[PDB]
Amino acid sequence: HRPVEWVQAVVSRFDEQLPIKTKVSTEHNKECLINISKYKFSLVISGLTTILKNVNNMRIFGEAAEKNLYLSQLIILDTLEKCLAGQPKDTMRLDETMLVKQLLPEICHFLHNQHAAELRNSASGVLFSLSCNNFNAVFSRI
Amino acid sequence: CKQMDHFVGLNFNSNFNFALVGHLLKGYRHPSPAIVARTVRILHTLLTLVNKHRNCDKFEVNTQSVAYLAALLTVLLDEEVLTDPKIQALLLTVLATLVKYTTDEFDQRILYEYLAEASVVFPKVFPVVHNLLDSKINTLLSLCQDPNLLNPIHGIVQSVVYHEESPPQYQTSYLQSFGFNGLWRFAGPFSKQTQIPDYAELIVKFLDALIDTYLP
Repeated sequence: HRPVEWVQAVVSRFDEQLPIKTKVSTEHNKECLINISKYKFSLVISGLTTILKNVNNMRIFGEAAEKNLYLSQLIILDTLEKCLAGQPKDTMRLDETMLVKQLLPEICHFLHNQHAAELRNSASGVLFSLSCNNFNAVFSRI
Repeated sequence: CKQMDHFVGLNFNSNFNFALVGHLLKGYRHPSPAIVARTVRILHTLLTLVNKHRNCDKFEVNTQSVAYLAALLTVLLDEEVLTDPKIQALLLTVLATLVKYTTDEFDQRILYEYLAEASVVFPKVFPVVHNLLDSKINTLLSLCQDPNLLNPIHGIVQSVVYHEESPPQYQTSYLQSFGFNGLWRFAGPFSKQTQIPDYAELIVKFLDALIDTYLP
């Protein structure tokens, strides 16, 4: 259990492989995150969403913003794509737990300059993959 | 001779053949490579004799000859030849001890392949040694950059996280149960304290036993 906590070290390795914070190791790390997310799902998505919230709140002044944020948002979002399409298919209810922590970053994404447009497609695909299960939470909010 | 097996933690009565291998495991940690060559010569000569007990079983896997092959795989794992819970745990401890102290990358990879094979093959006894390589795997996942090295590590992690959901029927303390605790203690590096330990006092009585039975 507590030796199996290596998944958090995998999350931290994914942080060190972020462009804002060897590429074969990044590919193997991403593939392992997707492979773990089939069986153990909540820890992987919780870690990745803490990552995306952190990437949202850092480093605005540099050009490192407009290039590394631009790449890293696609990296986090397509890992979320392959995680949600890795067939969890169980509710594990989490209606106000983590999905509420999902949707405010999501409307932070597609609430509203040149770099935004293809991020909107990836966020829309993320919502498309996400709303295959638990329609009731977003229905109650809407 | 009961009392020394309590302190060194290797019981000859529990398993002779694995305990002699566990005694010879510190020969790989010798500073002299000639001693290592003598150690593997001992392992080969013991292998020839334990296969000479059987009929023409030299370099084929059977239970009375598994452990030497473990000690020889640095320089398979059939479930039906042995069918025993203790022997899988003992061989897995032997492999993990051969992992933790060696720093050779080729030996690390050739042991991680057999280890990830054993993770899929034997999930029921795999949480026994799990804390022993917990010290290695945490650094390996964070720092190492060789995909050939990490792929058996990755397979080990996927095998552990898939089969974690069962309660541990064989945990880490199971080694303490049948009197073979501290195999990692004996196979470690030399202490360089150059101090004789306490239990050697008991060994003194061991020697003064033997004389009283053997000259007259």
